[PDB]
Amino acid sequence: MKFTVEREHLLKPLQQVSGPLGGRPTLPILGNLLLQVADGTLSLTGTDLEMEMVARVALVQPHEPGATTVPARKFFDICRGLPEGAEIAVQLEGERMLVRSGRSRFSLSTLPAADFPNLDDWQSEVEFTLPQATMKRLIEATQFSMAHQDVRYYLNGMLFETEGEELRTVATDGHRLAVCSMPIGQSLPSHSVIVPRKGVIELMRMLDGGDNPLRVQIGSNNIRAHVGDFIFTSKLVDGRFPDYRRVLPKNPDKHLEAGCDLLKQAFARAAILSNEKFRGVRLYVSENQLKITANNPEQEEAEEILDVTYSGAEMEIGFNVSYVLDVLNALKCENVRMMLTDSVSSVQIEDAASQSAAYVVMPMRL
Amino acid sequence: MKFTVEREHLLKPLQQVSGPLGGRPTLPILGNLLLQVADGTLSLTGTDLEMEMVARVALVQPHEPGATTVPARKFFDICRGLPEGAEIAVQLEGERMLVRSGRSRFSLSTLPAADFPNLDDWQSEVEFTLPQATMKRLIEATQFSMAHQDVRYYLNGMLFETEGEELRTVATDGHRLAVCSMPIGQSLPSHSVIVPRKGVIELMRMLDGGDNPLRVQIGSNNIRAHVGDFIFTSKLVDGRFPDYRRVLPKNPDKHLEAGCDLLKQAFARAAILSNEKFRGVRLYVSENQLKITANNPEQEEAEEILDVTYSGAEMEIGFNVSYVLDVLNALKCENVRMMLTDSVSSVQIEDAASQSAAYVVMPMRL
DNA sequence: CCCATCGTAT
DNA sequence: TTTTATACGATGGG
Repeated sequence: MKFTVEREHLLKPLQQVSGPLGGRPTLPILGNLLLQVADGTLSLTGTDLEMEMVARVALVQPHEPGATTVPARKFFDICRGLPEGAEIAVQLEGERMLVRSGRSRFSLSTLPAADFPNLDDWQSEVEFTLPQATMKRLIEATQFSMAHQDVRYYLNGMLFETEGEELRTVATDGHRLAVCSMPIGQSLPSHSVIVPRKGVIELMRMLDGGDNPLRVQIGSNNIRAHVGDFIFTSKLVDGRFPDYRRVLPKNPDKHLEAGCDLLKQAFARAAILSNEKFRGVRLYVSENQLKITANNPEQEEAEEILDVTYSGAEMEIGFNVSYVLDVLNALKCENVRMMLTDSVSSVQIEDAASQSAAYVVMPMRL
Repeated sequence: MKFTVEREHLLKPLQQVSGPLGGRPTLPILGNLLLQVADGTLSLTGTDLEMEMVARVALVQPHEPGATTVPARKFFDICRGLPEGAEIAVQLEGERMLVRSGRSRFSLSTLPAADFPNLDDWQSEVEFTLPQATMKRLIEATQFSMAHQDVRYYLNGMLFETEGEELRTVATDGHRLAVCSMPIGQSLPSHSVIVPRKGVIELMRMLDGGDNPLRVQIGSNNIRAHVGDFIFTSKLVDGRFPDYRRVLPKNPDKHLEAGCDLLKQAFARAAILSNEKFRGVRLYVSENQLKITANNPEQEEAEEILDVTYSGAEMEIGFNVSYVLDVLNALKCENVRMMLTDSVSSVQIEDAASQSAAYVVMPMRL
C-alpha cells in the first residue's frame, strides 16, 4: 500500500472517521483506523463495532493498492502537527507503516486490515434524500430529551420515523419528551427505527452545514447516511419506542402564551434557588400572569412575576426546571405556548408560531 | 445593611472576589462572600483561608451600614441572570438577605459576618509599585515549572525575590526550573518569599491590562497586591527555596541556536511517539544540525531533522519532551538558545536575544 | 489536586 | 455570521 496526499485533504477525513472511537477500547484494533488503497482512492474507516464512519479521498498522485490499520489518534496528531501544505507520503513496511514528510519520519505499529471489524452487508428497505439543515433541525429539536444509559434500553436513542412526506424524530427519557416533524417532499412508506444515542451524535457531527444533500438508507437492522465523501452506518436499537401520539396530553385546554426569552430568563433565575437534585419549581397561573417560585432545603426562595396571555382557571403545578429550560433553549423562537390540564397532568410546550415540534413534560408532586 | 446598585457596577467585582473560591468549599462559610456597607462604600470579600480578594464599590444611591455573608455563586448567578441595566436592591433581614430587581425576588441564607475568616493584621516590611505587565511577564515566564502537590511544600509555589533594582521569580519542581528577572526602577532591600500556587494564579487574574499601577506589600508571612479598586492578600509559604544560581549548569559551553517554532513543532511531533509514561526523546547534536528521535513500547519510532546553528562537538542527550515543550511554549520568541555540557548534565535554555529568563531541564540518562 | 466532558469562543 | 483540520474556561465529581 502506498500513497502521497496533501495534509489538508487528509485532516478532514481523519477527524471524521475518528468519531466512533471513544477511548479505552475493549479491543486494541478498535483504536485503529482502516486504511485501504484501491482504484485511485484512499478509504479510511473508524468503528466501535456498533457503527462505522467511512471517508474516501481521491488520490491524484502516484499510489499503490493495499490495506492496513494504524493508531487513529497517533496518525491524526502526526498529520496535524506537520506544517500547512505539507506533503505526506505513506507506505506499508512489514509490521509498521512509514509516514514521511519533509525531514520528518514516523513508523507506526499496525494490525492486519483483515482483522478489522467489518459490519456485515445488509439491504436498504427505505431510502430518501433531504437537506442537511432539515436533518440538523430534526436532531437539535429533540436530542436533549434522549435518555442517558437508562435501564429501558429502548430509550437510549432517537426514533426516526417516516410517515407521509415527513421525517420525524422522537426522543424521551420517560419524564419529558420531544418530537419534531419536517416534510421532505417525498411519499415515503411508513417506517420507524431507533438510532442509538452515539449514532445520533455521529450523524449530527457529519453535517458540515453545507448545501450537499444527505442520502439516507434504512434497513431492518441498520441506518446509513451519505454526505459528500462520507458514509456513516449504525446498527439500530432492537426495541419498541414510545408513541408520541399517546404521550401528548389528551385535554390541555388551558393555554398560556409568553415571550420565550423572558420566560427562559425567569426560570433560569428561579432555578438558582431550587433543590439541586430534584430541581422543582412551582408555577402559579392566573389571569394574564405567571408566578414562578423556587425553594430549596436551605429555605431560600426565588419568585418571578411576569406578564403572559392567559384566560383560564387558576392553577398551581410543579415542574423540574431543567426540563423546562431545555425546551425553552431548544425552541429559540419569539413566543412559546404552554398547554396545561391540571396539577397532576403533564404540560405540552410548543413554539407559539409552529406546531412542527412539540414538547411534553411530567409534573412534580407538591 | 442596605444598598441599591446597577447590575453592571456589581458584576465585575463579584467575579473578581469569586476567584479564590471556585467550587465545593472545604468549610461552608468559604463558599460565601462577605458584604460590608460602611461610609459610601460596599466591600465584597472572598477567601479560602490561604488568601482573600476584596473589591470596593462606590455607592451613589441611598444605603445603610452593616455586614453579612451570603452564598457567592448563588448571589453572582442571580445578578448575572438579571437583565442588562437592572437596578439591584439588597437588604438584610434577620438570617436572610433580600435581593430585588423589577419583579424578581430572592431570599438568600446568611452566615454571620463575625464568623467570616479574617487574616490577622500583619506588617509590611517591603513595598514597591510596578507595571502590571511586569508582573504578567514574571509569572507567565515561570509558572509552568512550579510543582503541583510535592511533599516539599515550598515547590508548590513561586519564589519572588527583590535584588538591587530587580524583581525576580523562580519556579522549580526539582526536575526542571525557571527563573526570570525584570528591572523595576527602584532600589529595594534583598528579600525572598514564596507565594503559594493558588496565590500566583490569583495575582495573574487580577491584572486588567491597563495602566493602573500594581502596588505590592510584603511581610514576614503575607503578600498583598493592590490594583484599582481590588486588593488581594495571600499567606506565604515557609521554606528555603533552592538557589537558582547553583542550579544553572556551570560549564554549558556547547551552544545551539534554532528557530523557536520550528524547534517546538519538531519536538511536538516527535513527542507523539514517545513513551507515554516517561515521555523521553533523544537529541543528537552535530555541526549545524539537530536530530530528535523517540520510540515507545509499541516499537513505534519518530525522527525529526532540523538545520540549526552549532559548532561544538557532537553529543547525544535524553530529555522529557514535555519539559522541553513547556519552555519552548513559554519562550514565545524568534530564536532559542540551548546551552549544553554533556549527556549526564542539564541543559540551559533561553531566548537567543534575551537573558532576562533562563530555564534548566535535568537530563534523562541511561 | 487530577479527570472527563463542554458550551461555545475562535 | 452557518462551519472546522479547534482551544481554553466553566463545571460536576472523585
